[PDB]
Amino acid sequence: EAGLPTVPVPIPERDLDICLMKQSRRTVQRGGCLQFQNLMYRGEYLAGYAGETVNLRFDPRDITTILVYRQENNQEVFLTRAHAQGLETEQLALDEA
Amino acid sequence: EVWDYEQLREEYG
Amino acid sequence: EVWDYEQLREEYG
Amino acid sequence: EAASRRLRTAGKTISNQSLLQEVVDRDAKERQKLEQTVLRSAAVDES
Amino acid sequence: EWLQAEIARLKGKSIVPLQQVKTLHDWLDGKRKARKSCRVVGESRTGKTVACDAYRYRHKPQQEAGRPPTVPVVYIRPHQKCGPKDLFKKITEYLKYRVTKGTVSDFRDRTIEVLKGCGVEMLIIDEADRLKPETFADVRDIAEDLGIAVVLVGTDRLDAVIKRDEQVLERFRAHLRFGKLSGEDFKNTVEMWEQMVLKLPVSSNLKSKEMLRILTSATEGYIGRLDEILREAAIRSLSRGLKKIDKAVLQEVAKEY
Amino acid sequence: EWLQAEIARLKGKSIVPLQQVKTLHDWLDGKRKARKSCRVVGESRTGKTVACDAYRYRHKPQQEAGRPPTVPVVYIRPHQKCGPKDLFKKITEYLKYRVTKGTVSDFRDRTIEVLKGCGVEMLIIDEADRLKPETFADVRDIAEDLGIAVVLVGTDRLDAVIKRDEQVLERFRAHLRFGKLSGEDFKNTVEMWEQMVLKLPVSSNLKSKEMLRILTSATEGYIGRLDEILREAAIRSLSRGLKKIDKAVLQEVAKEY
DNA sequence: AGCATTGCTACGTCT
Ligand SMILES: Nc1ncnc2c1ncn2[C@@H]1O[C@H](COP(=O)(O)OP(=O)(O)OP(=O)(O)O)[C@@H](O)[C@H]1O
Ligand SMILES: Nc1ncnc2c1ncn2[C@@H]1O[C@H](COP(=O)(O)OP(=O)(O)OP(=O)(O)O)[C@@H](O)[C@H]1O
Ligand SMILES: [Mg+2]
Ligand SMILES: [Mg+2]
Repeated sequence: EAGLPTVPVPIPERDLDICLMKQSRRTVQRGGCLQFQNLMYRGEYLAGYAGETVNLRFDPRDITTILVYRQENNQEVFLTRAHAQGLETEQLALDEA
Repeated sequence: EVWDYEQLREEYG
Repeated sequence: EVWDYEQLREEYG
Repeated sequence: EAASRRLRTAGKTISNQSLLQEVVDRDAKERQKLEQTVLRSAAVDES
Repeated sequence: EWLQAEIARLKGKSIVPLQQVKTLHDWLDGKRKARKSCRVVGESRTGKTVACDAYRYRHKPQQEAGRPPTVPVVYIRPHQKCGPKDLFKKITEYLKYRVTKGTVSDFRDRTIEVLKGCGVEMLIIDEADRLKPETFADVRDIAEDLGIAVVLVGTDRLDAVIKRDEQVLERFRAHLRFGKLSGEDFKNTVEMWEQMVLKLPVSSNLKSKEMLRILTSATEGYIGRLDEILREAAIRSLSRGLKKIDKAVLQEVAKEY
Repeated sequence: EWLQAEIARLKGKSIVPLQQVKTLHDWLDGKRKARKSCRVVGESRTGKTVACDAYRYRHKPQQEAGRPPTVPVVYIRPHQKCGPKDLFKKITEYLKYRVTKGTVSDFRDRTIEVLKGCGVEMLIIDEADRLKPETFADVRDIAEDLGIAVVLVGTDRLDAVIKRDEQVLERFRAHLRFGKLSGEDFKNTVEMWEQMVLKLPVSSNLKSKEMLRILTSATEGYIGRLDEILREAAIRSLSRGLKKIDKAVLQEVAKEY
């Protein structure tokens, strides 16, 4: 407490849970839909885009949903959150899938 | 449309 | 109340 | 033994010829192969 | 009295035109057209029997005056350890013939005689895994000598039985797999049950995502679980004076599995 | 003399209306309405068989003039390694028919004939684990060809037999477990066995909390240990000329284990 | 047509 250079900023918990694991050099489909590790996915705003390289972030302990990212102006920018096709009544983990 | 198991027998008969 | 197997053999039997 | 365990995953009939057919192409290396081939290769000089 | 009639309705079974049933019916129409023998395989209570039963009611016998009936599809469920005379007796009795005591050869010839003339073109054998190994040779000869698409129905226990006989496996390789269902079509199927099957006076709203969760956990995608839970939940709720199925009863049922 | 008549009742068996039995009877009533096949499970001597017999008796055969009897509940216990013929024989004899000589096919057709018309609506199979693996197919055929709720009763030994056939497992999935008693329910039960069952000449006051340790250590909460202890002690007390179960007698009995 | 991405299998290599 006396040795830190100045009082650090206490970050929002959700921000580290945005610091999820990510996958890259994947592509969005030419539609409202997605894929990951033979799971198949839907996304609310993906239909505005043709098939293109995409980046995506996921909780390995809750692969029920993914956060999707785009490289706007050479910077990562949010596309949308996304879900497995029809999956809502239950939740899934990555290791068991 | 409903398809009652007894009506299938009645139709099949 | 309690019952006997031998009564039940006559009574229900 | 080991062929009989795994060959039933093919649904094959188990017989003299089918276990032979499961042996004649075992040339298709790993530790237990290394050990046994070396271990056999020691004794075969006996005459 | 209201209750006893509706309870007796719920106590009986019903049939619902699910996409799996529609898929099988088109597949069986292709096999029957081609005279292709095949097997239908899938886990218990996935609805194979109800689907095969609905297929024979859709292709009912045609009667013409003074002839034996034209019966394109014959459906049999063998008894356990069915021998050849048992099999022949099943087929001849389905075609509305009485068997006369005789040898296996006599039962065989009489069955072959009436499989012709009744114009049979598909034979569905439900739970074919009940067949003795020797009676599979008569099943194969029906498929080979006559122009009849034999359909074997069973669980993976059927696949175990036929893989033990090379000649049966190779004749019945073409197969359709029945699946358990989850998500969207499951949600539709739950909604279809409360719309078309339960018919309770007041809405149970089983479409509700939390109700779909507990049903997902208990039914585990088997249509024969989904039907039995809702029917049992209806009878309890109606008997307890409730116009509705609701979680207080539905989860008492769901915990029972 | 008095003492030999008390021994003659104390060596007998009786029925006590425990809340466990009541709970099963409400459940079996619900299954019998829905025709829901199910199972009753739980450790040995937990009271399952006595609870099933009590359900048979309260739903006894109803006579109708010149008709076969209406027998809503059939209870059977198979002999060990019960085959199909053994099953059919026990069902038909329970309905007060005589089996003739015949094939399994004759026995089956006769059993299905008398399961109809006698109006059977529940079949309880106690020691259901004694059924041969092949005869469950006939049990399953009864459950779905007729509107009969089949109740399989066994210990966890039955669940091993059931899970070896997924067609049985998926038909009898719904279950009720008889558990061991504890605490106030055990205390009330122990109180009942003094004041309803034994009805002994002088009280032992079995609400006593300390000696309840002696019972628990022998009894483990099994009713079929509890009912055994007190009859052993009472016969000894009345043989020894003791008007009560003394601690010296209870602990001596409870020490035989 | 063209590949192009997607989901496994090493063969290390390190704690
Ligand atoms: N299409 C359907 N419409 C309505 N109810 C259905 C349907 N399919 C299944 N059911 C319900 O599920 C139960 C089980 O279905 P079914 O008897 O067809 O199963 P199965 O696959 O033949 O089973 P098994 O392999 O155990 O013999 C039915 O008795 C009925 O209660
Ligand atoms: N409700 C009861 N009233 C009176 N005696 C009982 C009762 N339940 C159990 N018993 C006594 O305990 C014994 C065990 O009961 P029961 O035979 O019903 O158990 P079970 O669980 O069916 O046993 P198992 O699985 O070993 O065949 C009976 O023989 C009887 O002596
Ligand atoms: Mg079936
Ligand atoms: Mg018992």
